[PDB]
Amino acid sequence: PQITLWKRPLVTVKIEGQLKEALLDTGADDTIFEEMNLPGRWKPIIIGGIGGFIKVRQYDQILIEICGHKVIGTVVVGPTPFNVIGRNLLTQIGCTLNF
Amino acid sequence: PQITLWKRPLVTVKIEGQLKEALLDTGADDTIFEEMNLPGRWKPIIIGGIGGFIKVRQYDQILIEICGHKVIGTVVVGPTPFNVIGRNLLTQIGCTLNF
Ligand SMILES: CC(C)CN(C[C@@H](O)[C@H](Cc1ccccc1)NC(=O)O[C@H]1CO[C@H]2OCC[C@H]21)S(=O)(=O)c1ccc(N)cc1
Repeated sequence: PQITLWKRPLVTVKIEGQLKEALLDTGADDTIFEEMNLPGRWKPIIIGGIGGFIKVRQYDQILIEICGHKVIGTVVVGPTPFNVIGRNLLTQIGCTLNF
Repeated sequence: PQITLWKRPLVTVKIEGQLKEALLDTGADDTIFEEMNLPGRWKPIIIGGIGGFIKVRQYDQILIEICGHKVIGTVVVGPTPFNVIGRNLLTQIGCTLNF
């Protein structure tokens, strides 16, 4: 799928049996979701962005099915206004920027 | 160009005769730059992101030469960790996400 940028690049994803919409974000190193539970042992970390830094929980090898592809990787959970698919997962679907 | 996401998608830009590197951020609605001088008036505004909000200056009709393409539009100036090229200018260079 080719995606233009006239609107927010939101895709439907399935993570841990839950349906969500997440932002394909080339400016995010990492993937972060709002509150939810996930398998495995998590380490507490802190991520930073435009407005400051937030405390989040980091999970490794989480499965996300994004628009029909499958990816496994670190998924961080914490207070974000959007669900964001950082580059860690974008690489795994072979997502590129073109112009 | 085609840009993979294994590394941060930075490009060199020329804005107001200054050479800068900026992020091709599909998660950003607008464009924000570090502290600098610019032409025209500016209304003070506030942008929100991961971790809160910041006060910034908003300029209109600002020209940027991105990787040899020219675009004009609203550029925000304020305390960001990265210069960010948002959708408000990515659409003008015809930039798309592909996978
Ligand atoms: C909150 C997002 C939906 C939108 N953001 C763009 C996003 O790409 C930022 C852009 C960004 C890039 C570097 C530093 C701060 C913000 N990246 C980000 O927050 O990512 C964090 C999680 O992954 C890590 O990667 C780096 C920061 C971490 S934003 O910075 O807050 C933003 C929102 C609106 C505008 N007009 C401009 C910028």
